[PDB]
Amino acid sequence: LLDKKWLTFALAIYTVFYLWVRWYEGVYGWSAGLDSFAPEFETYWMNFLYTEIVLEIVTASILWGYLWKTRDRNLAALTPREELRRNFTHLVWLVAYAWAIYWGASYFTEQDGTWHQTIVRDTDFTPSHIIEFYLSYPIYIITGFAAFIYAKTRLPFFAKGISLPYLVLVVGPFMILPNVGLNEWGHTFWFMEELFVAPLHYGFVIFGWLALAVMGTLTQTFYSFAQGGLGQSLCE
Amino acid sequence: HGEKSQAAFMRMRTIHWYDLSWSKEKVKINETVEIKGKFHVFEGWPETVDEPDVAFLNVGMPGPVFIRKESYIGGQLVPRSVRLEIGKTYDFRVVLKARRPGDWHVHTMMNVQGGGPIIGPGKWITVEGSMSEFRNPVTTLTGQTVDLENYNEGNTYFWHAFWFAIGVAWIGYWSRRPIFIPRLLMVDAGRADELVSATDRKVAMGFLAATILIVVMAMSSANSKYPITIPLQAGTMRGMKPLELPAPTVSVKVEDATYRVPGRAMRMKLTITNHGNSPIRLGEFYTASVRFLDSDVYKDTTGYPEDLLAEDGLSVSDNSPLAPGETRTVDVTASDAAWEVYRLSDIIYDPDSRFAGLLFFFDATGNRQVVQIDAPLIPSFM
Amino acid sequence: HGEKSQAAFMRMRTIHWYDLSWSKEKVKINETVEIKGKFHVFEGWPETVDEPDVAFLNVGMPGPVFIRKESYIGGQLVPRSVRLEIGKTYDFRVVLKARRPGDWHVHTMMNVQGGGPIIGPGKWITVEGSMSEFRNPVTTLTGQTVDLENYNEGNTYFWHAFWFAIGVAWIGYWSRRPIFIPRLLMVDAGRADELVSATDRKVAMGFLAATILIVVMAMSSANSKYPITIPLQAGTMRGMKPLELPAPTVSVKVEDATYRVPGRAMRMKLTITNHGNSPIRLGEFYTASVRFLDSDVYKDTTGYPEDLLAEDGLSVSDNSPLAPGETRTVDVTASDAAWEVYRLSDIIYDPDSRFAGLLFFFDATGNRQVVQIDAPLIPSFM
Ligand SMILES: CCCCCCCCCCCC(=O)OC[C@H](COP(=O)(O)OCC[N+](C)(C)C)OC(=O)CCCCCCCCCCC
Ligand SMILES: CCCCCCCCCCCC(=O)OC[C@H](COP(=O)(O)OCC[N+](C)(C)C)OC(=O)CCCCCCCCCCC
Ligand SMILES: CCCCCCCCCCCC(=O)OC[C@H](COP(=O)(O)OCC[N+](C)(C)C)OC(=O)CCCCCCCCCCC
Ligand SMILES: CCCCCCCCCC(=O)OC[C@H](COP(=O)(O)OCC[N+](C)(C)C)OC(=O)CCCCCCCCC
Ligand SMILES: CCCCCCCCCC(=O)OC[C@H](COP(=O)(O)OCC[N+](C)(C)C)OC(=O)CCCCCCCCC
Ligand SMILES: CCCCCC(=O)OC[C@H](COP(=O)(O)OCC[N+](C)(C)C)OC(=O)CCCCC
Ligand SMILES: CCCCCC(=O)OC[C@H](COP(=O)(O)OCC[N+](C)(C)C)OC(=O)CCCCC
Ligand SMILES: CCCCCCCCCC
Ligand SMILES: CCCCCCCCCC
Ligand SMILES: CCCCCCCCCC
Ligand SMILES: OCCCC(F)(F)F
Ligand SMILES: [Cu+2]
Ligand SMILES: [Cu+2]
Ligand SMILES: [Cu+2]
Ligand SMILES: [Cu+2]
Ligand SMILES: [Cu+2]
Repeated sequence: LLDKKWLTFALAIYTVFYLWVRWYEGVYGWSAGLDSFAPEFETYWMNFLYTEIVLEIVTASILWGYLWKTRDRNLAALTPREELRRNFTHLVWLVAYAWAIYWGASYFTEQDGTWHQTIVRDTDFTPSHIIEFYLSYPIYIITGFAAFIYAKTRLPFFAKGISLPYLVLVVGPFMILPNVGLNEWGHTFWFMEELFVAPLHYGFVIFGWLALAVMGTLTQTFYSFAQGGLGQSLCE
Repeated sequence: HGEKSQAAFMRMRTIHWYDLSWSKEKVKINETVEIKGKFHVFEGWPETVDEPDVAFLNVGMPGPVFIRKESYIGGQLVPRSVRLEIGKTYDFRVVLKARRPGDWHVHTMMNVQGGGPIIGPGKWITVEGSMSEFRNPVTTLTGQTVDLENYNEGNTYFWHAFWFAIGVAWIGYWSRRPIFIPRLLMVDAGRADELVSATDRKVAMGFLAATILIVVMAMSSANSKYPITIPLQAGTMRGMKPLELPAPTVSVKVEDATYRVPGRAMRMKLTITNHGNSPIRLGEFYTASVRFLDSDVYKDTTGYPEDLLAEDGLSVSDNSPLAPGETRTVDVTASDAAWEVYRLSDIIYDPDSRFAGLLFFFDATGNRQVVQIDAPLIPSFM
Repeated sequence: HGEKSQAAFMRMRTIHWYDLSWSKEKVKINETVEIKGKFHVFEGWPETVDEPDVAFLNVGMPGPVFIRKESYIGGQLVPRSVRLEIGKTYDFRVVLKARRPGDWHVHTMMNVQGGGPIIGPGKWITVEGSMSEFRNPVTTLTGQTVDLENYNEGNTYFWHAFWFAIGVAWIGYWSRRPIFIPRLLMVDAGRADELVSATDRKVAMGFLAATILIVVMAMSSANSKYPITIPLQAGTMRGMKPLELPAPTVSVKVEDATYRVPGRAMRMKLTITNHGNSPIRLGEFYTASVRFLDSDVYKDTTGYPEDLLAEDGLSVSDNSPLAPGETRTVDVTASDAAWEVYRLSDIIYDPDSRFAGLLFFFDATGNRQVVQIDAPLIPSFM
């Protein structure tokens, strides 16, 4: 069996959900979403913010708790074939993390640009502020934490210790979410120019750099893949 | 749509927009709508806002639903940032061409280099038609007419696709062979020196030489075509001509100003001294995009936005005609739902509880006088 | 010699030099030459240049071929930086004393704190004699006359040579023994503790004590001699007195201005309104150190530099006398080889294609009027 169709679901769920989110923000961007003090803004974007925050907290708790509770206690008695299957599942988790990272840090972030640089601006919770900071960021954080936990709890290579590159890849992009505080402090007060390359944008960037730890993470996963079932063929 | 969130005192004391007019309220695609009016730069410019040494006359709108055909300060076109003087009154004119159908809230705004957006009154303008009918023709000094909607789009797409294809070809050339794990094992276990061998070096040399040669040839071709080019035209424009307003014949001294918390009314006591030779009457109080009118004295006919217009929102304790030379003190109350809708009541949250505004005084013959008032605004709770 | 490289529009709109005069064209060593004139700070000061809050009246020249004896703005000496006001006209006077023989291109220039050099017209001045004959005497408040060419030179040489000799003595004392490789081997192989032993420590203590004692004694001696000293005198000088020019009786409105690319001519259409009570005629157009003259109206007699002077470079379509109260629109062409020699045609490369200049209008009796014009400058290619 080895690599199964969980990868197709991993791609499709993010693609479909974010396409629907884009449709929603295209429909309610203007017209209930321009005026932050209008009653329709509360029903179409503040309610969205509340619901998405509650659902993200619940989903993160449930997913992380399930992954930690179903952790493999007897990692020693794991066959190489099962280890290969678990390595493929972890690679699917990493693919989902990469897809979520794309959607969060490229698509909806540069949609913050197109939005803040064309709209008259108004609150810390613009519809772009509900979709990017509080939906896509949390979603990729949840996916990254889940992938890290799966590696630690199913892969003997990633067990017996916390991998530094994986921890950086998982936590640095997470630090972008608390960095939103610098954003708010970085437009309201310091810098009223809607520049996206302002130093108040450095906390996100600096922590966007930490995603480069995926390189060490991926060579670690390559070594984990090539533990017992490294071949032969490769180097033979 | 971006105001009602800015600080009330900052909206009150930055820039006062008046004599605003709109040529049309409903337009077709490609039809032009003109916005005119005057703005006065308040003398008590807040220290937190940089002085309007570098300012841009902008339009508040949800993206290019209109295109700014022209914009004027004084009588001269202002496509760049301009320098404004504190205390001066300027007249402006913005010409917009409809591009996208719908109902749009169009604001005239002034962006200041170190203070952010100063949004004036916004008016709903309806656009009907189809976006596909929109044209933005322009004639260059080289004698060709192009449509700015799609000019150079094909060339941009072609060049970007070409370079993306070159990069993808490079990556795929290296990706035909196995990529990650066997190459990693070969590099780790002993010297590799086997995964990069001729003609890989020849292919890379070809890629490098072709890239440099294609860049040079494309630049030369883009220089032979379009032989006449100019850099981007930028730079703040000085010498904006302000309006030479006559000195007002009305002097007003604000003796305290209060507003109820909570409430929708603002109360102030004014000592009005009438100079000149005509009986005056208080007709309007404009504070921040909100016009409180005394309907018995003046009526608005310029189609001011209804949510910003208080037709009878200005009540004067004694608004009888003020004979020349006579001085009297009256209690003026400006009350309207706009005071709470546009969050002018939220000056209680502000770190500077001072207001500014314009009082419009009208005589019998109809000629009007504009006087500016500013004073601390004291909340009242009991 | 540093202009012709600066941006054409920046040379056009910073500072306009006019009424320039030179006392002499050829001088001897120690002889004085005086440069006089007026400069007007343009109202449309470019935003890329900091406002002339801190400005210095300098001389453009290849090193001290002259010494600046005196310099005045208004009527007062300006050895320090000064504050200038935008839109004001100031008169200046620089006194130069010849120091080095040769043919020198002397410019009057204004350095602005945050904008760099603004170079005015330059004139070739011949210096004859020998540099050895040059003297720069000055009398101090302590009652001694010194020559600034060689004053303190001996003392400076002596002290520098003394301290250099002390350092060389230290180095040579340590360099008598073998230096690099044996000492390195001794330090590496085992503890060294043998290459620095008494009386080396005694010699170093002597060097340190002698250095401190000599510094203290020299400072005390230099305080007993020259007991009266003052710090360097610095600081921007405010309150420069501008010229109180009468309000011009001529108003000019520029209706478009064009220049051919390539070409040596600039064309503009002006609407001239003559107020006052005398028939006026356009006699000069000054744009950037270049004077385009209508020879039928005015002739230059102040010895303006020939390469900057267009004697008949100004052609007016109808330069008949303009009766008072009369308004007419004429086509004015300023054409000369200077327009290309001084790269005023390179405004096509500039990111701000706007020009500024001065128009000089002369009546029958000879009294002149100065009016300032500024407008966009549109290139024409076909
Ligand atoms: C990592 C964990 C992430 C957790 C956060 C998830 C956020 C989900 C969206 C919040 C909505 C909100 O809050 O708003 C509630 C909205 C407000 O729209 P309405 O006014 O009712 O109009 C009618 C509804 N339309 C405008 C959508 C037609 O209505 C709803 O009930 C519909 C929400 C549907 C969400 C599920 C579909 C997603 C795409 C399919 C692939 C997954
Ligand atoms: C991973 C992190 C999850 C955290 C979830 C949030 C828990 C909130 C607890 C209640 C706080 C409260 O009610 O008070 C917060 C007060 C509200 O102030 P107010 O509305 O101005 O006035 C007072 C109004 N009261 C009296 C009704 C409260 O201060 C603030 O303005 C802070 C609000 C910003 C919260 C940002 C959370 C973003 C989470 C993103 C998850 C993906
Ligand atoms: C241990 C080390 C930690 C130190 C960090 C503490 C935060 C510093 C707070 C500054 C307050 C101050 O010092 O003054 C506040 C000054 C006062 O200026 P103003 O006159 O109001 O200007 C008016 C201009 N407005 C209207 C736009 C404000 O505003 C500033 O210029 C803010 C400068 C930015 C400093 C924050 C940079 C954070 C770096 C983030 C990159 C990851
Ligand atoms: C609406 C939310 C639905 C999330 C569903 C989570 C599925 C449960 C997670 C999980 O444990 O594994 C699911 C799959 C297949 O891996 P499994 O083998 O089921 O995992 C345990 C491994 N073990 C069987 C050897 C013990 O592993 C995967 O690759 C699933 C990837 C799912 C993409 C991540 C979605 C997260 C959105 C916030
Ligand atoms: C918010 C920012 C995160 C800060 C980063 C700190 C974490 C980084 C290191 C890390 O993840 O290790 C914690 C464990 C991995 O196992 P260990 O650290 O070895 O310890 C396991 C026992 N423990 C679950 C109680 C911790 O991983 C887990 O066990 C996590 C799953 C259990 C938590 C589920 C409850 C959370 C619901 C919200
Ligand atoms: C790899 C990222 C793909 C992002 C594509 C996207 O944002 O799609 C939204 C956009 C919306 O434009 P349109 O297709 O005209 O449909 C408009 C519907 N709304 C306004 C809700 C977006 O176009 C599509 O939906 C095309 C489907 C692409 C599938 C990968
Ligand atoms: C890594 C490079 C960081 C350079 C910081 C920078 O560009 O700051 C520009 C800003 C100059 O402000 P300015 O660009 O004039 O802002 C104009 C808009 N306002 C006045 C509203 C802020 O300077 C500061 O306020 C100090 C920045 C500290 C960085 C750790
Ligand atoms: C207004 C001048 C701002 C200068 C900022 C310097 C930033 C340097 C970062 C090391
Ligand atoms: C090393 C490659 C240098 C290429 C220079 C090309 C110059 C062409 C002038 C138009
Ligand atoms: C440790 C050497 C300090 C020297 C001080 C000398 C003071 C002299 C006063 C004129
Ligand atoms: O994070 C928002 C983008 C730039 C800003 F100007 F709007 F602030
Ligand atoms: Cu930001
Ligand atoms: Cu609006
Ligand atoms: Cu005002
Ligand atoms: Cu020279
Ligand atoms: Cu001038």
